[PDB]
Amino acid sequence: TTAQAMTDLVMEKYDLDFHASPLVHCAFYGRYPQTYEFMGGNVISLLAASCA
Amino acid sequence: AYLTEKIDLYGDNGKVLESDIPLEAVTPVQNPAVRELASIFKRSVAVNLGGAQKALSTGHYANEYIHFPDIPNKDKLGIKSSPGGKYPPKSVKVRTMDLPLVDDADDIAARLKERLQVNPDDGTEVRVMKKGNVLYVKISEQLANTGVEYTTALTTTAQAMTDLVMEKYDLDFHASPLVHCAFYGRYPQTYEFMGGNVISLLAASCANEGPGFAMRNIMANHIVAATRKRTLEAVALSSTLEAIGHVEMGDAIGRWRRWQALVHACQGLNANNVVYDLVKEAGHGCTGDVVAATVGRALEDGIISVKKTLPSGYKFYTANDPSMWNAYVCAGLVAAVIVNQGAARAAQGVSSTLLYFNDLIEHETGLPHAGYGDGMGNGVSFSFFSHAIYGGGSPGIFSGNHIVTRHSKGFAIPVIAAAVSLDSGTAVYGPEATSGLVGDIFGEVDLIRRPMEAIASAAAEIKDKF
Amino acid sequence: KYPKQLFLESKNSKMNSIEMKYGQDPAINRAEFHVYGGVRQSKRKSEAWEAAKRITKERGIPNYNPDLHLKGAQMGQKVLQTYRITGLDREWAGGEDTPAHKGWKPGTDIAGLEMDDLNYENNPAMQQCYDDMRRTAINGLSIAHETIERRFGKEVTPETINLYFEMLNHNIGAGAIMMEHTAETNPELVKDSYAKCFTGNDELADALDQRFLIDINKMFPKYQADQIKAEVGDRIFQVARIPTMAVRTSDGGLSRAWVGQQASLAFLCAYDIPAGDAVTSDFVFTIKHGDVVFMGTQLPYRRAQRNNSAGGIALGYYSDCNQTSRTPEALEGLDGGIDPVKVIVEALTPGCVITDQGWLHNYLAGGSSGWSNYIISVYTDEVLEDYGYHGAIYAMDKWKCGVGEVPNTYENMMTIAEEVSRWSQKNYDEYPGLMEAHFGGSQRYSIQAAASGAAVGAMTGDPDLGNAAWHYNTPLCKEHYLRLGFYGHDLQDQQNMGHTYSYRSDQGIPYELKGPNYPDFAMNVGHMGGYIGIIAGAAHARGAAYSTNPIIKAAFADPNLQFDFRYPRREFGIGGLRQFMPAGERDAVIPPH
Amino acid sequence: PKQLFLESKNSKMNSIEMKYGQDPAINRAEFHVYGGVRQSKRKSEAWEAAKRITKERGIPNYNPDLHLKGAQMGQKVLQTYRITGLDREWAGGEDTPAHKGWKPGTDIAGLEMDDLNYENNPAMQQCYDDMRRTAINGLSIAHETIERRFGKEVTPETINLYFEMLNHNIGAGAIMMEHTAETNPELVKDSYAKCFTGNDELADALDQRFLIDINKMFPKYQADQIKAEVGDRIFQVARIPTMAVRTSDGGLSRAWVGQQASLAFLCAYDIPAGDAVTSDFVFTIKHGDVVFMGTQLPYRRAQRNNSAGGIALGYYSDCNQTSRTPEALEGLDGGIDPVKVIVEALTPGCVITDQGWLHNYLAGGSSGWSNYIISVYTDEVLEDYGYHGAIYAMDKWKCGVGEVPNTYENMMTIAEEVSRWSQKNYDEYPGLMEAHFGGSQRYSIQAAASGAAVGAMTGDPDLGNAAWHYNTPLCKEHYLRLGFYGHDLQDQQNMGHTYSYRSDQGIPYELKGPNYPDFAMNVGHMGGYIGIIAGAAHARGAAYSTNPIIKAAFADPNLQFDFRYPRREFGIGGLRQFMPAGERDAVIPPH
Amino acid sequence: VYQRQFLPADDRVTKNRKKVVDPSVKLEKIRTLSDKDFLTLIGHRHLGEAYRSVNPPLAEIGEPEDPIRELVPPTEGAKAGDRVCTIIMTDSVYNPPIAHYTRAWMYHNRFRGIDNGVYSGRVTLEMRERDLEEACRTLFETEICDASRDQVRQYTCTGHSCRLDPDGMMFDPIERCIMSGGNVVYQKDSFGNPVDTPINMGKPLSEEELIERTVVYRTDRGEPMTREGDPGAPDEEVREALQWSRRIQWLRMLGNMVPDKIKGM
Ligand SMILES: C[C@@H](OP(=O)(O)O)[C@H](NC(=O)CCCCCCS)C(=O)O
Ligand SMILES: C[C@H](O)CO[C@@H](C)CO[C@@H](C)CO
Ligand SMILES: O=S(=O)(O)CCS
Ligand SMILES: O=S(=O)(O)CCS
Ligand SMILES: [Cl-]
Ligand SMILES: [Cl-]
Ligand SMILES: [Cl-]
Ligand SMILES: [Cl-]
Ligand SMILES: [K+]
Ligand SMILES: [K+]
Ligand SMILES: [K+]
Ligand SMILES: [Mn+2]
Repeated sequence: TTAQAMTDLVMEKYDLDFHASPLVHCAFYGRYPQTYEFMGGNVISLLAASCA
Repeated sequence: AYLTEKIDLYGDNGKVLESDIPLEAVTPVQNPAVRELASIFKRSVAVNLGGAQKALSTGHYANEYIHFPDIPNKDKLGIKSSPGGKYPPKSVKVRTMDLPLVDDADDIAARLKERLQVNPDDGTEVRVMKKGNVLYVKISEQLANTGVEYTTALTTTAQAMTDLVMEKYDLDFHASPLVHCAFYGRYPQTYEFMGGNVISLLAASCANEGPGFAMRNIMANHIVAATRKRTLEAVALSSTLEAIGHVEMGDAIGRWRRWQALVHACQGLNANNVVYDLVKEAGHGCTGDVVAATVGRALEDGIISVKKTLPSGYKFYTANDPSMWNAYVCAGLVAAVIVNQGAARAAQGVSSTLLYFNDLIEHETGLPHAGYGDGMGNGVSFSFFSHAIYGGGSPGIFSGNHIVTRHSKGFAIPVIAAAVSLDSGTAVYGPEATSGLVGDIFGEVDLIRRPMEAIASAAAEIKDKF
Repeated sequence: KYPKQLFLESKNSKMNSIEMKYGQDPAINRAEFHVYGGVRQSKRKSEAWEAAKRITKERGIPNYNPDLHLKGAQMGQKVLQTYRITGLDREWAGGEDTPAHKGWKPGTDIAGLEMDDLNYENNPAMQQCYDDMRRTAINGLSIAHETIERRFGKEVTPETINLYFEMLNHNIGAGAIMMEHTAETNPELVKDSYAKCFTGNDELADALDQRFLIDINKMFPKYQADQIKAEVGDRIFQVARIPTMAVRTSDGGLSRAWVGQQASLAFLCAYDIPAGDAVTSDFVFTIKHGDVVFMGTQLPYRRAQRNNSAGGIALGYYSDCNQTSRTPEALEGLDGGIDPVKVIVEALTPGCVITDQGWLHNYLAGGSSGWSNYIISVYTDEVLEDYGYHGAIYAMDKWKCGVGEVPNTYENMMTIAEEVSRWSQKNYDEYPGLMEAHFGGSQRYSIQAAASGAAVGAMTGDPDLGNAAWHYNTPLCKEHYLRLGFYGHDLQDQQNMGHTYSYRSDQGIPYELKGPNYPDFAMNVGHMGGYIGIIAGAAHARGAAYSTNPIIKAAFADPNLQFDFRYPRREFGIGGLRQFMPAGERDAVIPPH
Repeated sequence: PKQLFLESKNSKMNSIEMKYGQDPAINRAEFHVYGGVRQSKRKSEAWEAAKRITKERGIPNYNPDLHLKGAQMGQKVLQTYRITGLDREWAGGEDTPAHKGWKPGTDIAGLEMDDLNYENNPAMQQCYDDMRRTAINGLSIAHETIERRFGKEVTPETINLYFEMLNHNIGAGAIMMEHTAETNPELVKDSYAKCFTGNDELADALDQRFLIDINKMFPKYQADQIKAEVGDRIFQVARIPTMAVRTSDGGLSRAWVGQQASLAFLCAYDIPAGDAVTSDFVFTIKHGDVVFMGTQLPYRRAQRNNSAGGIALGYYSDCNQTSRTPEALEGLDGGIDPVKVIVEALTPGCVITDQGWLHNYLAGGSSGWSNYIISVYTDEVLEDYGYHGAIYAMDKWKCGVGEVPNTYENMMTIAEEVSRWSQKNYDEYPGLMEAHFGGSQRYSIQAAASGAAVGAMTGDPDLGNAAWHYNTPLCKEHYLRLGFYGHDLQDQQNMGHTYSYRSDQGIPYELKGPNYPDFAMNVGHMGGYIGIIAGAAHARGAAYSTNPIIKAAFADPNLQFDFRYPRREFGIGGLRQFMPAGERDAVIPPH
Repeated sequence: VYQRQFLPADDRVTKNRKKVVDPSVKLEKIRTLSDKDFLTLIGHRHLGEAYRSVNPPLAEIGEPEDPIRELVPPTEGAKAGDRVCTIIMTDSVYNPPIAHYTRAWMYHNRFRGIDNGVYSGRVTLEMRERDLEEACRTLFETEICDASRDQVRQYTCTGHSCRLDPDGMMFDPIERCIMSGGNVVYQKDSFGNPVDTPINMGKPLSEEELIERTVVYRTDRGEPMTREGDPGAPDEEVREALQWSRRIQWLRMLGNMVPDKIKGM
């Protein structure tokens, strides 16, 4: 929820264009969903990914 | 902010259950019955005492035709087991044992409950079913909430069964691996309790496609078996599981939250009687009659309007409420499957209806179909992978976690549940084949079997909070 | 204002790739059927039938038998076409001997290949391309050197690094250094396994033994070397390739583990570290986890894989392992200007073959066909080539600019896609012989989508917008022909009309970092390689040396690789000629055969 | 009667003395007098080849003079090895796909360590490839769907056509479609499909080229046992191309057979292209009625089905086919010989789990850890110790194999004696102590021999493996050393875990495997357990230990590797006389 | 009830599409097939043969109480428990009177209780056996079946994109059709099996007649979907099918970015 909320609120707050959607998503989620992990993203849990 | 818009919740007989319900009150983050549904899936398991007893007795442990052989007639085999035949062959019995688990089910249930219970009156339940062959187990919220995982009912039940059987029959050291195998199967060589005798409605916790997918990894056949083929209750169960899953995926947030909540309400809970009304109008016809009914209902309710008339006379429609338009397409999509697969009483065309209801909608209106591509996309993938050599299977084996059918944001699996409910037995991998025990045991839970009225009643209890 | 189609006249050799299939004008809608002798028209299938008879007699079980084909109709009731590799007559560089073959004479065509010559199962160049990707392990060495200097107490110098690399080249394939009475591997079996390094520090590079160096200054043109060196900086990266034979006994996930063992040993032996000193565990951890670049990431349970499977390789990593971006053809092939189209059409060739034949087929499905004709269509006969260049010509004239410079607006994407779709359809409609050559709707649909995305990506520099143009081809194709591709082709096309610029959880992701585990892409042929090419060309067109990972780009700039990553269409053709010697064969230790 | 490692039973070779040309009882050797690696034919040839490779590719490679501090390898004797027991074989002389018939009873001696390195030995690689390229399925559901959903009768004639079509398409060909690419038959001549059934009338009605014939392959009592489990059912055994798994993984096998079997059903039964019934075929093959060699593994060591790490110990036991050989049926003076079964089944069990899996998946490098594992199937050492325990127990309990009561006390007695005998011989023969120079070899060997004796003599596989772990104090308190640093993780803990039922502790040995957490890391163990499981079942009169479908599925003379005689096969690979499948000669330049 | 418009129909090609898919428009019968020949061509059952069943008659299977199911009357094949059978047809790229996606749209508008797949080279229709027979009368006997360009073929279906043979006939690898005395005749059934007597389909249409009735756009005859002056031109200057295509793309893109972005668009 935090990753999606951050992505949505940033897209909204700065009224970003369509090009920004993948890039802002990447800023929070990293390589997800090509990776199961939010790999290299910017939302961090003390727990590991739930595949592990 | 709260989703304050008011909807009416109708039952599958087309009569109102509760009126004037804020959309907020059916969402998984608020509705107590939806939340209890997740909780019951997390906390319930079944113990197959008959299966465990049989495995121990015959040596047919686990799955895959495994058999640990005990040979009671060694002196009749035509072999010598001593050099020169000095000593005649003697049989041994080293992999198998006879324990009267089914006959002792009532006492076993009491011992199991005592091991699982944390405090008196905590809600732990163990029920003997099938004349002793199966136990239904529901662990307490106290136990289930101790850590962070949903697997605690599975893991504690397997260990408690193993311990209590070892103790009750005062078994020797040799029995430890065998009794463990009777309940756990191939665990821990497998992550799953593979071929064991402790069963959850949820899949093993290694098996998600992504974070938050656990409530999506439930086959349509399980849903249909648990609701005993009552079409809209199967739709409601599937849609509600998908709605919970999409919260857990993080997709019921922010500027997508209303869209996601309306998929659940309109497709899954017969909001404003749309699904029932569309089937009633078009049921004597074809998929295309549901297309006509859906566009007509969207116009009647002010969801869409004519935008432009082209020189040929063709009219583009505009969505006055895009998320509600999407939700009406989702309601029409389940109605279309009910009409088309219902006429045939055969599930297989569900994949074609998923594709072409959406394709016809776009050609009819100039508006985007359900999920902006996902409805048609999954119509394509699901059709392919239910009629080709490459993978897949029949409709009932798909789920929201299956790679073929995961993509749509909550509005695809419920139409599979509808189609499989309506099928007259045209499959070889139908609910009876894949999900018989699930339906017989977990289908006794009223909330699982008949969620619509429970969700509506719970929404009415909280309606004044929004 | 459009030139004669490349599929009717190759630019330099003037071959008519479509006419050559039939000996008849491809504009004529007339053909005779049932007059070719079935499979007797095919050299490979006829030879296969004779071989099959010998095999049946030796093993006692029948095998290939063309007369089993349904209802008495052998395959080959129509022409079983041959193929010409696109573009080989327009190459002028890359004539060096390689580990797999003597130098190709640049500009030489490869025509008349049969379908079975371009089947992944039959083509060792294609298999070796994948093996070279997956046997690669890449690491920064900074932490290992830090551990040695501080925990152990020994200085790291160019001399100690050179000894380390000499020892790693002894032990990565063949030998032992520290222990008595230790088994070793026959060097003949592992002659393709070695280790090198690269650095952005030119003084360090010059101080190292050049046999162990990937030389960025030599491999790349100056502007690209500058960009890559700026990213690498004053750091040393190791690139190790484990034996091809070894990954063929297991998986690409072996690579980081194997190099973890052998690099750890080379550190112990070059620095005289006691056997069992605690520092040892820092080396293996660094190689496996602490400072590591993988070609591929792990996959979830249904398609479970460790690192370095094809399904874990991001599209942009496929883009950047390709080396066409540093070739003269890509740097000066448009009348002295950069040619991002050449980059696109080369990078999409391993992109398509590895993701569709190597991965979707040889991991997820399979069988005897390799789905080969589906994918052969994207790198043969100049068809996709003509359509992609068509869009570039159209756009350069319309917007009066160079590659990478058309404004990246949604309207401009749609205009270019509409024209490229139009041109694709005009040619399939006007040339019945071409429509019959690309007989599967998927080939024709993917080709118009790929050409559109190639044009948009090359002309705007924007990889997401280039790939958006792919999906917009869905209605443009469907509403013209009233057919698309195979039953399951348009899952991803339909949904990515919406997902490309979505940010929902498992929908949004930049094209560079998508891959075969992006759920939309996880099942179907005919797509991923196109996206890979478009990503590579978009970066090339805007002046970049790579699209996604400069470490990957540098790590594949290596003439000791078995496969020539600069010229993959050519390499696949050489494999089609049975002229590509792969690594990993076991000749040294098996009987005469 | 002399120990087998000093005098092989029939050829009278002295396996230990042959390494040295000196009495192995003498505690004296000269060192630094062998010329380093020059004493080795393989390492000397390797150095010459390496010089050419360096010249050709421009990067140095193998160079023995890099060995630390100026000491080349070979400051002591680099010993050669003799395959155990080959002089005691009398059957199995048939030509195989990999080599002309072995003459049973012929020794293989003088092998160098490098000849028994997994990296250099195609017999070992092919053993694993044959396991992982196998797909096994029941066909009952596919036939049911054809009869009920599609509406066509299944007969022996339609089954024969189905198998003829599957043998055309599994490797090479197409059937239904125009203009379809195909694979060169030469590249896939090792790929084929067969079936078996417990219904003798059905078996006799099929084209026998497509049949795994249980009655022919097994002795009567074993055939009876297997047929009773199979019953009136048909099982398919399909082997996909070796070349194909070498481009990918063993998880390809069920997917590949899913495609090709589905096509053979469509084509043998004339089913329309795109009929809904098609999806039942692939689902049955991949999920609905399937037996795998290996189950999936969790994320840290992630694998699909049919990796070595997913293969249960008892599936390794049952793929071995020594249980149906004359040597195993009559080798103890006319009685069954479970020791022969143990020592053969543990050979692939150790080589595949340790070299094929722990080394070639989880770790790796140029050595194959080869000398560690060579020690368990050479020079008759483990052989002598295992037979010693069996003879001791038969004499003490006055019974045959499989008949000593399976008490904890009896396990400990046998283990104490076999440990004692192992230590006696290592202590009394300095040449043997030097041959098995690593403590791990000596420790695993006494534990393996003990477990072999207990398993063979009691028929109890968990108790046999309990005896393995009890060797830990018996070894440690005698020598005051055990094995390599990390050897005794599993031995220490399985002194307790064997008869635990805690969550990830309890599990029968048959269904343990390389993902049981105690076993997931370390060499020198799993293959021993595999042999013990096989021999325990053999000794009590059973035809298999764990899965009758697996046992029958590997009773197949068209397999590339001879699963009946694995020690012999590995030796044949050591002679460079094993032709593997999967090579690409047909489509590469002359060489 | 709302009156459907189906799809934009601004020219002959798209008006032909609308006629095919609009269930209120009768498709003209252009040939007669005997019951024996009709069933022989389908190849699932011959005249006088009893229907096979996949399940017992619907009234015997114990359907649950289910108010929604009540609203949907079963077809006759569903009541009987017939097996679900497949028929496959292929339309040439060369000016057919129906093509592949129009089949799906037509089937879903005209026939009850269907499964159906669209492919480039064939289209499946899968229905309870007796229901399939009724549908096939429309598929085989009406103006949507030109004998030379719309053919029945259960497998080995290549030909849609192949060059026409010297008689203007679409290729069939199995040769189930042959041109005989100017007539198209099935000399084998849809499965490629022998037939006792060939099934006469009558004369094919000429190319100009096919073009008048075709649903496909084709550049070579001067009727591409996208004309040379259409890319990037304003909507009012392009075909309505392209106007529609552009709209769907814009609305899928914007709506899947944020749904509210398409409000009023
Ligand atoms: C669908 C799924 O297979 P299952 O339905 O799980 O058997 C999946 N295979 C695939 O995606 C096959 C992809 C390649 C074949 C289609 C090429 S268009 C997989 O192996 O997990
Ligand atoms: C669906 C609608 O026709 C799309 O309109 C675009 C052509 C222009 O709209 C953009 C520029 C602003 O929303
Ligand atoms: O006919 S299908 O489209 O399902 C498969 C094409 S390879
Ligand atoms: O020295 S260690 O025991 O760590 C490794 C032995 S191979
Ligand atoms: Cl994460
Ligand atoms: Cl489980
Ligand atoms: Cl909204
Ligand atoms: Cl009749
Ligand atoms: K160099
Ligand atoms: K046979
Ligand atoms: K005891
Ligand atoms: Mn060779």
